[PDB]
Amino acid sequence: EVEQNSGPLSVPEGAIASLNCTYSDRGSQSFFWYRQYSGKSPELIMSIYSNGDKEDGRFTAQLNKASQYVSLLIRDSQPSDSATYLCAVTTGKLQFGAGTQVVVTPDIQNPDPAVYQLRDSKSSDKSVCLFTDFDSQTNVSQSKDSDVYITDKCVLDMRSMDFKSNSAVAWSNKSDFACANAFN
Amino acid sequence: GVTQTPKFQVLKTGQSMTLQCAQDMNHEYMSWYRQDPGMGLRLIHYSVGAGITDQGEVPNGYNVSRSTTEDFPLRLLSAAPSQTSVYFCASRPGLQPEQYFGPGTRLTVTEDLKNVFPPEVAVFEPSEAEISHTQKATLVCLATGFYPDHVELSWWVNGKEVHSGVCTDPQPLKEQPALNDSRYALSSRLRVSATFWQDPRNHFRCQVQFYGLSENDEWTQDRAKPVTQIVSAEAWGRAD
Repeated sequence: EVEQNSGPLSVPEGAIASLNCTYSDRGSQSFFWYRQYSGKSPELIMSIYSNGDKEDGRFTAQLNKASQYVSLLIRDSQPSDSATYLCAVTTGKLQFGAGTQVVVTPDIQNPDPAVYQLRDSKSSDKSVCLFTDFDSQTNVSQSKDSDVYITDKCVLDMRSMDFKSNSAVAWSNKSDFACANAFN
Repeated sequence: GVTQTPKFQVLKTGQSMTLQCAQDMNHEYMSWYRQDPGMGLRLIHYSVGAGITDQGEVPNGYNVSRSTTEDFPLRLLSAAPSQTSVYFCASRPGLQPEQYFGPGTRLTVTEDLKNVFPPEVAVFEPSEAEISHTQKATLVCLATGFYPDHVELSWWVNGKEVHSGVCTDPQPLKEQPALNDSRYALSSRLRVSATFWQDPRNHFRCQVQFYGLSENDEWTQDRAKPVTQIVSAEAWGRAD
């Protein structure tokens, strides 16, 4: 049995993401951490075999055969570390934990929260509402309505300006629909 | 490295299917896993080398074959809804077990192919208010009405794919969250400077690749047959 701590875990940018994993079989020999970005394949990032600490870049893996857990710490977390992390144990047949999603939220330096209405480049009749530039403590709640859709917040990184921003998008079919309704 | 075909596939319950896995790394060990929301990776079958295959945790409904060292196809005998999942092929030298994974195959099994719909795609041009407040310009791409959830959305600026300044929803919203074969919507944002958006020679295209029916599925409905296709929308920059 491979058991990981339940997610998603939110971690402020710069802090430590801390993941763990218990295995039932005390005669397990080998221990692994995989990183899986959303829609992508698992990628091996740490292997650990003996009791103690192992470091690679900002990753520190730890094995405590005594307590029967492995953990993984990601130091100085960055938004680009947002992913699912999976623990795999060997008996070299692998057994995989269910994975823990980590969400590293950006430190927004100059928030300027605002809602803007955007129009279709084709019909000009249709629009969407964009809530953007709010800080990462900010809560975006689901719609009070089955005809109004609101996305989760999404972090975008303009490397051309060293600038990250949060946003969420809303839209609806009901005309007389105002961005004013959308985010509440 | 490890390659898998197809990337996506919709099936009618009962239909059978072969997922291909290839690895030109002369690796001797090969495995198939499925991955289900909330379950992680579960082993299906594996092979220590040519001529040899052994079962894993969830072997039921699937066969495999290892004739050569390069290929490890997985065959779905008879599609059931419970087999909706993402399948990953994985390999290792065999003879220190780093596993290398293929990019995965996402499979959706449906009762009726009439449920299949392509996305409609539209790009929404940036707010003048945003421009004047922030000196930056956000375009939004919305892909709506599609089923199954088998799309890849990309942004292309002057003909080249861009990744900086983009963010796409990691999952679709269900348009009818209560309905079992609900259609889906997906948004993406691309944010550029106001000055770049203001140049009328700059071109902005949102491309959605949808995986759907092939030439050979029956289609009698009033609408166009929902085949695998690219649906896209664009905007040109405008001084405004």
